[PDB]
Amino acid sequence: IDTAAKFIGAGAATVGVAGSGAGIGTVFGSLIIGYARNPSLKQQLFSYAILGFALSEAMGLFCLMVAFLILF
Amino acid sequence: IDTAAKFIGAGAATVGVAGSGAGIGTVFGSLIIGYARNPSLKQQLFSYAILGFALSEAMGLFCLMVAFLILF
Amino acid sequence: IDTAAKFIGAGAATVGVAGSGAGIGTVFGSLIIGYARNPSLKQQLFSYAILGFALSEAMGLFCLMVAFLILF
Amino acid sequence: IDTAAKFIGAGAATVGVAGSGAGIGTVFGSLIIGYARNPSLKQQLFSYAILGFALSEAMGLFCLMVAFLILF
Amino acid sequence: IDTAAKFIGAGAATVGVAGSGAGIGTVFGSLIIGYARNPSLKQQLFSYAILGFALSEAMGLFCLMVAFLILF
Amino acid sequence: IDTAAKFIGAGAATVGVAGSGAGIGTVFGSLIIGYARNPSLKQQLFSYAILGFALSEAMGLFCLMVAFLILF
Amino acid sequence: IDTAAKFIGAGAATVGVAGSGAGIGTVFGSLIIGYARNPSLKQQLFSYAILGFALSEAMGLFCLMVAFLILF
Amino acid sequence: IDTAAKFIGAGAATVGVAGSGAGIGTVFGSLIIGYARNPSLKQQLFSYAILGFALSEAMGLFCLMVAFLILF
Amino acid sequence: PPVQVSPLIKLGRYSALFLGVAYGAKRYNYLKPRAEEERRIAA
Amino acid sequence: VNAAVTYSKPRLATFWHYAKVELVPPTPAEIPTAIQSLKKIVNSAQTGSFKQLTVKEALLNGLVATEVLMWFYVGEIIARA
Amino acid sequence: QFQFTGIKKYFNSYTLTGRMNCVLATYGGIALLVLYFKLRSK
Amino acid sequence: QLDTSTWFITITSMIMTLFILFQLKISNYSY
Amino acid sequence: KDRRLLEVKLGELPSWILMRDFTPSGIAGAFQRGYYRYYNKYVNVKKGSVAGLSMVLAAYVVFNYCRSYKELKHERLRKYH
Amino acid sequence: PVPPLPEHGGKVRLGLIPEEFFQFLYPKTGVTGPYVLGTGLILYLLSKEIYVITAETFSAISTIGVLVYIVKKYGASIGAFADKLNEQKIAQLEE
Amino acid sequence: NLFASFIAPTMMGLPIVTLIIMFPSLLFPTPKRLINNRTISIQQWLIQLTSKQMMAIHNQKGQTWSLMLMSLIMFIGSTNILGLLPHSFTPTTQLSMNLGMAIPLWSATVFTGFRYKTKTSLAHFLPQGTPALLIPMLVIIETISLFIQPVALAVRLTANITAGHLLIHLIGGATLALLNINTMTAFITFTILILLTILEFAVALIQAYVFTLLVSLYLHD
Repeated sequence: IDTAAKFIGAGAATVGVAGSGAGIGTVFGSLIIGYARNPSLKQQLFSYAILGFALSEAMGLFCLMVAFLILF
Repeated sequence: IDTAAKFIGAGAATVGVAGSGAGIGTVFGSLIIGYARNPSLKQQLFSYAILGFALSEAMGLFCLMVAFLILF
Repeated sequence: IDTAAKFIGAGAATVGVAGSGAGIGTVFGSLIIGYARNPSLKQQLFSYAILGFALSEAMGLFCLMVAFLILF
Repeated sequence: IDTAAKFIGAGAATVGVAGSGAGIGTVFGSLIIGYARNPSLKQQLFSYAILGFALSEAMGLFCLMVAFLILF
Repeated sequence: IDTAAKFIGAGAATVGVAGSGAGIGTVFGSLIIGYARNPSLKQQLFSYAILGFALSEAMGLFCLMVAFLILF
Repeated sequence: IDTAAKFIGAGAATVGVAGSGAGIGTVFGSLIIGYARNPSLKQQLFSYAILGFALSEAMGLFCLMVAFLILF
Repeated sequence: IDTAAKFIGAGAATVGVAGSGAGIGTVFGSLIIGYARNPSLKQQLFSYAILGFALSEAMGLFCLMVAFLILF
Repeated sequence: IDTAAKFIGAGAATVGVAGSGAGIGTVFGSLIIGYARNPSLKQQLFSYAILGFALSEAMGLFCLMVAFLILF
Repeated sequence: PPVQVSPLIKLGRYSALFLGVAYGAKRYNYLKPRAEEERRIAA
Repeated sequence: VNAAVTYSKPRLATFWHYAKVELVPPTPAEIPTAIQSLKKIVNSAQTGSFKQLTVKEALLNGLVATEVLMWFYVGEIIARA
Repeated sequence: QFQFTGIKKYFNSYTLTGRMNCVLATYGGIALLVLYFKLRSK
Repeated sequence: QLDTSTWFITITSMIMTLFILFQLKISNYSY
Repeated sequence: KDRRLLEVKLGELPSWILMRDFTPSGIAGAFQRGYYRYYNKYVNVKKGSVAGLSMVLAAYVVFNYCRSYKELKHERLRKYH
Repeated sequence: PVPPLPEHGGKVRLGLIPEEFFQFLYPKTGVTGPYVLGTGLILYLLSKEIYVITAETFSAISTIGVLVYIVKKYGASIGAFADKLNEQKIAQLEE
Repeated sequence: NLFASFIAPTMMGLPIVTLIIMFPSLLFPTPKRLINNRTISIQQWLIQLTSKQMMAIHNQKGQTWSLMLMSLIMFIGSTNILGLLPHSFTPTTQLSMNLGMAIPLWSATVFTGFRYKTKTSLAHFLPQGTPALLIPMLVIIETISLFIQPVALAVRLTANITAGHLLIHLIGGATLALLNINTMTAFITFTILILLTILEFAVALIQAYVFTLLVSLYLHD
């Protein structure tokens, strides 16, 4: 009965990574429109974009790690 | 029963892939409006779009892989 | 024993179509605003819109395949 | 035990239509702002809006049909 | 057992109102910024908004109908 | 065993308020943008804003009411 | 048996609080782009946001309290 | 038994992190667009960005603490 | 350009038509009670 | 209506003369002619038969024989109702 | 026969890198061996 | 259904057709 | 003799079997003749029509239907007798 | 020095059945003979369950209908567009 | 029942998957004269039109790959369109050939990049510009992102066609069943409406499949 609980807990906790895709789509879209206005400043824009992408993916990875821990 | 638990956990695991659709929709939506503003920098815009689409797919396929692994 | 688990797993897995719906809604919505910028190039932006919709549909369609797999 | 267990599975497969409830709102919203800046060209805008709404509602009818199939 | 397996699909079938709420929020918001752009075109904007809100709410109420009919 | 069904059904129907919480922010957010470009017409922008907010909160209160009815 | 259902229902109730977290980002995001224009007009802009943040968090808390109520 | 209840409750509760990811995405997106438009205002723009990130992270940490409490 | 056909074939067509009608009627009569008997036995 | 004018009226005039000439029960006066044709068949049946004739003629005869075969199938449907 | 000379330049010039089908063959062989073992286990 | 571990023939035939037939017919074109 | 099979006499069929030599032309030769006979008649003209490909597609469809008969008649049958 | 192509190929009725079959049975069957054979073949195939009615039949009907509509509504334009290119090439080389 | 066409490698006494997969090539006659008939002029015009829109980015080395890409796109497009026939068998449904297509070309590109431009080909892992101080975190992100390309590139093709055919078959079964009970032509209307989208959804997949490989090759060339 414990194995069933572990399986369903893993199957429920894995959902939390859904939000990472939406955040990634949002940040990349902003970079596209932002570059259109000031192509000169394309050097500084990226640093911001990378930061956001990394932060969102880190949150998703944290949720995935929690799911892996509950599985094992 | 244990197999039933595996099946229900796998079925509930796949629901996290919905994030990929929203992110893909957002990134592409920005490219059209941005290009329309400044129809000069097609190459950089398309390169950034492709990068975004490549990076955004990782999470959904990751969740699907987790579901496939847990089922079998 | 297993029939109920498979049916409820299929019913839970079929909720992954929301992301594709949101994405296709977003892309076509961006197209109309982009077209309104300048009536010229409408075929080009239309091509971009069609590509985006098809890509979102492909990214969201393989959710139902898992439901059909669990059903049979 | 069979029909009762199918009742929840069929009921839990009618959530995918909710995602179709946001794309329609986003589409019509873009129509309002899109034409506000260009008062002419109403007909083509209306045609594009209708196309988008029909496509999104068909995507929802997909999940509705799956839910209908699950019961029987 | 039949009653125990009921009222859970009914509970899961009422979660479909989230998309309708999101769309109803999105449409009225687009009208505000649209009106501010050009105060002259007001009655047509209001008609479009009303049509969009009515359609979105009509789509949303389907989940409530399904939940009630399954309940009784 | 019916009490368990009541509890889990009430817990499942509670998730219906996410749509209202997500919809509320877009209306107030749109208001700030619309006011910045044309401060003069500060009065009219509100009626629409508060109408949208009232509609969204009513939609959330509906799910609250159905959850309360199921739990009692 | 009833205790397990109580725990499951209490755990499932907290899911709906994700709406506020989604809306806060949109609200403060509007402030940044809004302040970008007419910067001196800032007091009224900040006032409008505070209200939106308060309402979103109030909705989130209203969602949460049912979890403690059902737990005890 | 109690262990299955703990597993299910912990698994369901830990899914309230998608909102924080979506919020972080929007905040960074607004910052790049805002700076892109009006330069030489990085202090306030960066200030608003931090505040939003902190608010969203606190909102997510609340749900994380709830999951911790449920497990123990 | 209508063309008269060989009468030999012309009679042979109608003869087979009548014979087919007869066979169909007789076979239906034969198989009507047997089908009901088999269905009742299946109960 | 107009399509009925352009087809059914030609069905009753053009198609009528096309078919009624070739699709009608025969006069009893041709029965001896058919018997003589049976004698024609018998003469080859005893000896000669193919007599090293063309394949095309045999194909014509077989095709007409198959057309004759179809009517018996139609009769079963008529009786089936 | 008379077809090798048609695309001989292509084969010896540019498809040198693309001619590495060893990875695909090894993956297919390993998958087939594992499937055969599973089937034999019964 | 799609995984029955009989994958040798399809791969061989696809490689043959793609890398011989189509390239040879498509090479005889002008522009 | 060496004339076309549709022209050989009925009693000369064994004779034409002796003349069947080189008709396959190593089997492949007959296919070589058959491909060009159709291609040079319905396709390789100044202006063709859709009838050039429809015959091949219909033949493909009927060939595909011939393969699956086993499963269809196995259970898809509606009535009995 | 390839000799010029003939202007036309063959004539086909219904787009699927050639005229030679109609000509072959004309002296015996007559003007309207073979159509009866076709209808009888269809009826015999249906009656004896040689061809089975299944879910795939409606899909086949829809698939055939789409192609028929496309051919009937765009046949001529494609042909004229095909002619125009050869005309242009010939003009260039002659100049 | 439903999973009958997919698991059916051309059932016969002797397998004929080779005959099924080699058949599409008998639709592209090779030119043999300066001026030809209508059926081949359209083909060559289409090939010319498609060539100038995709291979117009690579400088000199990518121009060599032109024949392979055109052959690939024509082959996949011809295979997919022929499958819409009522009782056909689409080879692209099987995962075996999709797995035998992606790996060779992807490997060719990846170890072509290292052979000539090792210094720059090694640098593409780290994003250009200064990514703050998070270097070790993203270094492990993009390298795992590298390996997922063939898997997705095969799986999406293996999935979408099967999903479409399943939908068609189920809607046909539904419209058959409702004949006995009441009258509803809404289902056949759904079928005829969906058929347009299924007909035009294949070519988009062909285009995406080719374009992704074009982009990947251009990166290391």
